[PDB]
Amino acid sequence: MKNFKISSTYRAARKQQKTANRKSFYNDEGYMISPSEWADGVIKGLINPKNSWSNDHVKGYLPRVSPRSHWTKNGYREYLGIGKSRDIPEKEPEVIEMMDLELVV
RNA sequence: ACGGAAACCUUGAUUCUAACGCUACUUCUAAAUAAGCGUUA
Repeated sequence: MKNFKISSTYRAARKQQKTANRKSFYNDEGYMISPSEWADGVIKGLINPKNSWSNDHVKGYLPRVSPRSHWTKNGYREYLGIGKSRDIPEKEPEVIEMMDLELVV
């Protein structure tokens, strides 16, 4: 994930909805566990501490992610993925002949 | 040195002929190999 970054609106929403203050923890099978047993499993090695917790939920359907920018050769700004998005029109499509087909109104 | 001696209750005979442990009965009834994708970036 390099073309996009975390949006500032979502970061502000998460910050002052305090969703990181209400984390949920999981064991290696992805089942909700109390923070005490999560700590005990992480210390024992039975849980990977990295991918085993969630930052609650942010409400309001905000865009989580915004395009990231970089510097072109002349010092102008540009979106990272705008210019290397595509080069060929992928050929396609295929026009299948299906004149014998009863459509439904 | 006896109402005593001698004398097979014996011979020949198939407990045999005929007869289906048989008639009827669905291993049957419902059921998508399918559901969840969070949070961080």
